[PDB]
Amino acid sequence: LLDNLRDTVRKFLTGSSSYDKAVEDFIKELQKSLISADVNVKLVFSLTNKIKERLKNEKPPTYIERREWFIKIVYDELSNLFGGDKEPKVIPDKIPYVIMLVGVQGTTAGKLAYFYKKKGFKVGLVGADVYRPAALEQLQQLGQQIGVPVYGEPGEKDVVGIAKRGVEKFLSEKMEIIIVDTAGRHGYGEEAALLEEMKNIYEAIKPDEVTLVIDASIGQKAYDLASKFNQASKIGTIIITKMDGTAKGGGALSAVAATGATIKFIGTGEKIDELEVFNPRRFVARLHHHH
Repeated sequence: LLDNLRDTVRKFLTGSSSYDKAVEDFIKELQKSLISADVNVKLVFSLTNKIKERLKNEKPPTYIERREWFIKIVYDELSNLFGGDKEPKVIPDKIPYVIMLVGVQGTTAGKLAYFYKKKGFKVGLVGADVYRPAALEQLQQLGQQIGVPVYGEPGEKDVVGIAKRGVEKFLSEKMEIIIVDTAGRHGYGEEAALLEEMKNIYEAIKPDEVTLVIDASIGQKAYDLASKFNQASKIGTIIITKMDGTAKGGGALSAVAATGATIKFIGTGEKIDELEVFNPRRFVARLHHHH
């Protein structure tokens, strides 16, 4: 989406036709690209109308070209569409810190532990995603690869029992950050039951933070789950993964941003270090035409 917007911006800036037509052409392409990115049409409509409004009430400051000013407003609103200028708190000031990852069926846990280990923390991983049999093995592999301890119980399906014993074990070893990987028995469209199912695990572990992992490929359909999730607790955060393996990342981000939830990290690639702290302003700044 942003890479495509980059070319649209370029065509706009290289003053080809009349200003008015240039703007019209640009807005149509923006609308089309956003639609293609699975952004809710209502959000697309509101975004372009807000851009057009600001453009009529805010003349360019002196010395600033009209076309440069237009784009500046476009970048500002794109950032807003994704949540606005906001830098999340990624370094906990409470040790030990227990993070419970949750989400629908279908690396993030390993990436998160890697992120914190690189920051100098003593991390412990708990593999409590029993539904997926390969999950535990995979986790143990990531853990071995990054030098982070992984607790797990082969064949065990009592997710709550695993999480409790795992957290208890790491708390005893005086780990600083403990990440519990869990999944869920439901998918998108069954949010009510999904969240319900989360409660039991949460009560047994009493995590300091609950992080809902969302695959960017779900696009705008992530709205319902994110909305109910964020209202469900005061300690909830979200991670959007596989942003590069889909064209619907814009829809997922905008859908989640529409709930006001805190998107702390975004998963870019499949590599262990491909997890970045997310800030809509910085996310949108990557494609600025002046660098």
